[PDB]
Amino acid sequence: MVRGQVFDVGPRYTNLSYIGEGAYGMVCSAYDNVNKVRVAIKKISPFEHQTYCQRTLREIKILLRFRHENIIGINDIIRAPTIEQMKDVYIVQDLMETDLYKLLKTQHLSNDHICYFLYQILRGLKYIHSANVLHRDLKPSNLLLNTTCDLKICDFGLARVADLTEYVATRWYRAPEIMLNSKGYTKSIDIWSVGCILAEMLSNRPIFPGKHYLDQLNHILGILGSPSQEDLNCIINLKARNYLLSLPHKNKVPWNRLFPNADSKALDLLDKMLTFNPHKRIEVEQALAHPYLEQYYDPSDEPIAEAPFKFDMELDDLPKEKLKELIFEETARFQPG
Ligand SMILES: c1nc(NC2CCCCC2)c2nc[nH]c2n1
Repeated sequence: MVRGQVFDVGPRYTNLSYIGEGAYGMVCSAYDNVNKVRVAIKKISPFEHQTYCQRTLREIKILLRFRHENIIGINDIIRAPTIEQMKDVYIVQDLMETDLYKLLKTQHLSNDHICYFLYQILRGLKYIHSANVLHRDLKPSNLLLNTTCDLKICDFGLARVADLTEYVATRWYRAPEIMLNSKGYTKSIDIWSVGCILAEMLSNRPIFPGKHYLDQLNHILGILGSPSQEDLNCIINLKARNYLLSLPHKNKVPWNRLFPNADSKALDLLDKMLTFNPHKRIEVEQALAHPYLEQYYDPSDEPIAEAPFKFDMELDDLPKEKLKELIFEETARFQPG
């Protein structure tokens, strides 16, 4: 009953209004008759793809487990009373006003706003990393804003514990290690993404907007300069590594030439986030303690996870039928009664 597609969430949730498409599929706002407020509802239909089931379970378990101001929560989950009838899962979340993507398309951000948004992203990410989780897909459209400039990190479908080749909407925020298909990357890939986001807040345009695969790397090299053999220390394809090492030498472009109006402390931190070498890259607590964020940094007011997150049984090996059973179990607490 919206865009010709089924959206069965009533009677508690009424007055459906189309917002847009996932990621997972249709997203609507709806009136919550119990809580007298409008909410957001994501419809997910994953049970025919093994990887969609992984994404959905991951999403649900992680968001249900996390509790943090800067991370979206899950209010409610709708699905059929029997597992046989369960074809769709509806995830209810607080309605946010916008995301960083749309904001950056229309608005210029004061230095104070850039600084505070950055703080909130890193504050939330500090919690994430403290649960031994990598988000793996940080980008402006996954950063939601409310009316009072409160920022929440969203979409943990691609998140894994810190111990692909699939389609994603954009790769402009992936670390070089990810682009080069390395097998053994760390929390530092998330820091890279945040740096890309920082650059975009400073200029209102993506810093590394590649048109295609190899072009993405050329954009990176064209600004950071040629990487050293030491910078390329990840387990990566030999031929890819050789190709990269043989490209025309690029000199590092100074930050103040790309961002001639940016706070000089912001550019210093930016420099630390966008380092080619992952081991050289700044960590989340170090980034938080950078002079740029000094007016917000407060380790007594930056919660970490009660315990490192652990999928007690691994997910990528389960047949999609078993994943559906786990999804059924994880959502049963939201059923009446
Ligand atoms: C996706 N979109 C939303 N709202 C839109 C509204 C239009 C501007 C962009 C954000 C959401 N609110 C809570 N979770 C959401 N997931």
